[PDB]
Amino acid sequence: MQAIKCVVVGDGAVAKTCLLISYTTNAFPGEYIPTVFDNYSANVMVDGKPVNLGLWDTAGQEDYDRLRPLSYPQTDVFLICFSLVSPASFENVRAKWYPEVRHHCPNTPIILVGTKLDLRDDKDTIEKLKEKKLTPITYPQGLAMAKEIGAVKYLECSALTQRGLKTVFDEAIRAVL
Amino acid sequence: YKEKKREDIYIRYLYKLRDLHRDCENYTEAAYTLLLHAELLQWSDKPCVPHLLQRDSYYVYTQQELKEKLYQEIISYFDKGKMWEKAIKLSKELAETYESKVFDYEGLGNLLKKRASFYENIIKAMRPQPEYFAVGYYGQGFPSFLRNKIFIYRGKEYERREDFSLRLLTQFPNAEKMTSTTPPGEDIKSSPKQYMQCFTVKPVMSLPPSYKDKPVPEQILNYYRANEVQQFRYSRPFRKGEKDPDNEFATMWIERTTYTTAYTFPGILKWFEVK
Amino acid sequence: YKEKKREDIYIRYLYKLRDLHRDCENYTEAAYTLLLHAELLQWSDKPCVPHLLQRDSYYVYTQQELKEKLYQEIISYFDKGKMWEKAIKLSKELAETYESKVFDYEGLGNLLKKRASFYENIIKAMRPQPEYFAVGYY
Repeated sequence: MQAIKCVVVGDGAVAKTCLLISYTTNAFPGEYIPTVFDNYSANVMVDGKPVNLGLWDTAGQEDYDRLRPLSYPQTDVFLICFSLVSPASFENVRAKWYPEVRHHCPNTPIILVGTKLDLRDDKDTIEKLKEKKLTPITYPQGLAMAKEIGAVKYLECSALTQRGLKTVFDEAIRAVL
Repeated sequence: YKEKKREDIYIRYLYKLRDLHRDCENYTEAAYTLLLHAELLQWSDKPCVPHLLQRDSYYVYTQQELKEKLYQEIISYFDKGKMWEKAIKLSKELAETYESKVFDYEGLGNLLKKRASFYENIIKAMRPQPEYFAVGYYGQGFPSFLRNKIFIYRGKEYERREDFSLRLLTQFPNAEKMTSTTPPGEDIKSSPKQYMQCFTVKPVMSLPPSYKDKPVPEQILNYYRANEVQQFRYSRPFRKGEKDPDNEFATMWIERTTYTTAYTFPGILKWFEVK
Repeated sequence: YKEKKREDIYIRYLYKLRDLHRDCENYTEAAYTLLLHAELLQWSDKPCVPHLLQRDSYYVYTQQELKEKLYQEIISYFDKGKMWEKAIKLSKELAETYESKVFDYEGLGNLLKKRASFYENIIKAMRPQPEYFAVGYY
């Protein structure tokens, strides 16, 4: 047994906390119970030994960048998140989230994560993005940004499907290990 | 056979299962089965029936002595079964039989040595909590006992839902999974082409007997948080009413689905149907 | 005093006898007297009376705990009193109190270690028979 810090940020327009809570609950897709409190945690092994793990559910509102860095120190791994279907999310992460994280924490294994994987290939979502001239940005460019940081990994998933989500957390835990 | 009461072949198949669990190291389950065998015996000296005089070794075996041997083995199991509560339980009447009938005071010493060791184990060590998943069988192509049946599986300590789910899918062909996890399918209540849906359920707390008020330490609690369980509830989210955006609590109405099964986990099967 | 029920001075003289037998090594008799003292107590936690809170050490001593200390001492006596039957007897309810109220599982281990040792003593060793003489005063 042992505990692992795991900070997670990302804008509030993507509902990453839904991802976290669905994972922790081991709930059915689309059947999570939204709690009232943040900063989730669990205790599973990815390999060999069971370990505690704590997910610092952090609100992505930019103002709180005076409080969130106080959470940063001695964090084993951080998880940077976005929406695969929000170009604004990309601009924020490449422009604000990623740079400030690299600044505050220049020494920590990092994994980028996509979101709404189904909606990336959802015809209606992508046609809305085109009619609104937003880009249904695909994997290779997120991969390019991951190479830009050289993040130890990047994965993309969908909440309503949890596809690779369990895996996402598996590499997340093994990042410490 | 229990229905047919031909206890000999009954014991035979019991030992078959004992071999099986030994293969699977279900020391808990193996010990349970062995106990059911031992359950038949009496502390009477007389071996009243050579039926239970099995092929492992066949001679006098005064009945209480055979009971004694069984109890030693079951204790050994539970001890390596990482479940010492039943160990202490059984040890109690084992020592009672010693003092009352055989007076085997050296055996008393060994037995109580073991009991103290187990008490130390309980107070000291920590053990993992095993997840419990419900399995809903649906379709016609299932076996008779499987067709449109619901089961709950005493999962491993830390299997995630889809890990166990996929392992079960390995157990089966036609591994199509449902998405309306809570309600069944009436079509599939009659359709062929076996359907299933699986998910975790909540192990309802036991009643700690005679413990309802004492400031008992954690070990007692955590042990009863896992085992000797029979009730299993499943949370049911639902939007009931008006779904205002800022207030998800405006419509949360939980149709908490609970389950009662025949037997108390853990048991002689790592799974059971809902009763 | 037992007739007069002024239990405090009663306990005081009890301890006098306990000292005396300790001088005479009447571990049997000393333990008996100590037990009569312990007999008064209850397994209730609350020290209901500071009367029994003696001058050996005077503070909280939750009643069951004082009982516990007494029982340990009495067991020690009987063990060196070469009379383990009463030792086992008392050990039984001592372990009962442990499991039921204090859950002091290490104490369970020690206690049952001792109980096993005493059972071995009984089955193994031999002890002399004491003669009994009648005295007729006239």
